[PDB]
Amino acid sequence: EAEFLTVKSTKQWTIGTDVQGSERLNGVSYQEDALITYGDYQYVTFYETAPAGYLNHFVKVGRRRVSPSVGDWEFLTLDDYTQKTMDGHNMISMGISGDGKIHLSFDHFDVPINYRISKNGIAKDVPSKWTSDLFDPVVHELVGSQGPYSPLTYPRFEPLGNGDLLLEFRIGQSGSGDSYIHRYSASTGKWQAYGMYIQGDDNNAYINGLDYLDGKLYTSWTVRETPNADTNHGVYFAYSNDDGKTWFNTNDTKLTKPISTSDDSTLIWDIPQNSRMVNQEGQLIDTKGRFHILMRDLLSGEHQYQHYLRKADGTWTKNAINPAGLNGPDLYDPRGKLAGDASGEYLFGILPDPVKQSTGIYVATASKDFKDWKSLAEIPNTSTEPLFDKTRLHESGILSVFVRQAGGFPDRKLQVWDFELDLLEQKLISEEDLN
Ligand SMILES: C[C@@H]1O[C@@H](O[C@H]2[C@H](O)[C@@H](O)[C@H](O)O[C@@H]2C(=O)O)[C@H](O)[C@H](O)[C@H]1O
Ligand SMILES: *[C@@H]1O[C@H](CO)[C@@H](O)[C@H](O)[C@H]1NC(C)=O
Repeated sequence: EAEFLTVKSTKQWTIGTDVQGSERLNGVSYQEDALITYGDYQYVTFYETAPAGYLNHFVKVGRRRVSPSVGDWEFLTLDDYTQKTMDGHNMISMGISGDGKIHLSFDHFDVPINYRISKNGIAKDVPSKWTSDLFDPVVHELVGSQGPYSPLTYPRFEPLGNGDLLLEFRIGQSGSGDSYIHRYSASTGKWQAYGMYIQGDDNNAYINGLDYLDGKLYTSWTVRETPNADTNHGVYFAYSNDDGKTWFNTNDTKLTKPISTSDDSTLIWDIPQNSRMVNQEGQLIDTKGRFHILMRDLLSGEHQYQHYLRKADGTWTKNAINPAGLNGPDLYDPRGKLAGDASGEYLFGILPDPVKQSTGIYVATASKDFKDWKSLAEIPNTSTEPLFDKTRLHESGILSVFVRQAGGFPDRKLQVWDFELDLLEQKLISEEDLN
């Protein structure tokens, strides 16, 4: 008896034409999140150019039934708010709370918060007409909470276990910024300020994501000294037992309410500046409470993706991810993600190849200490930082990935790729070959 995680089927949809420009303006590493399943429906958000004709860029939201059968994508366009900042840093983050309300935050680079929410719980009480008037107008504050809401970059949403939704983001800028958390009550529709949880000391933290399991909130970050990406140093870790009010390091030592970038009690690996480690890559809490970080560095003597593992007993390991035919990325190459199956035995590396203009779905196993990376699938013709649907992977065993293609405008499309997983038990029965 042995078990193998397998891809039963592979399908794709082209959900739009990518926006014109030199910069990547869809499918970017720090989007949290872009593709979300809530009950029977999958939701996606991305920027599209206005159909008439080229100046205006709008937030677009798709939904499709994914249960109990997969239906067609349909779209609404939020054509009341044109995007002021179409540079590298302004991508959409989307979240869905336990009252079925859909939250959007977008169009940020050191500007005041941009936020909007559905009038109603449209993911719980599902409307049949999918139109832009489902969403309230854009606001620059969080009702019931307090700023500072400026200068804001990188809205990240994290659904908690009780229907509530965290919103996290940087205030200040590159090489001088603080990180704040706000909590939405699904129960009241009010935000409360959890305040500054990381204080920059003439630098800023860049978090890899927010992960939640059994009452515990996990995060990991590097520290950036200046606006130049070469000036990232350190891989840090902390977790909260009260959804981001109170924080503890890997040794379970409680921390000062604002964590300082200067305090190395949170440091879990020494990575100096100019190690070619990029900010805002990937992390994961697997369903067995093991914590993962995806970064990269050239420290081994080669540029390679690095897997940091925090084994449940507080002990850390670092192991390069070098499966056959994966080109190791440099500082400015597309950033990847880690996903986990419901069982918690199978770890997926969703790793864009820096040369091949494709994204690899690699799998490793807890049994073999996550050192057994196998190529399981490949998304071809991508120039993207892959983003996936953690809810749909957990509750349907389907790995659903938002990608931006490689190539020029207008050939370059936005797509969703669905890899139907099949965990196979193998019985090998010895049988008679005798006369
Ligand atoms: C590596 C780079 O980091 C973030 O963008 C930075 C960027 O380094 C630079 O223009 C300046 O530092 O502004 C940005 C900032 O204030 O954060 C983003 O993660 C980019 O996608 C990434 O390329
Ligand atoms: C605290 O954590 C670091 C790893 O982050 C480790 O090197 C050190 O041994 C730990 N110290 C204590 C007192 O547990």
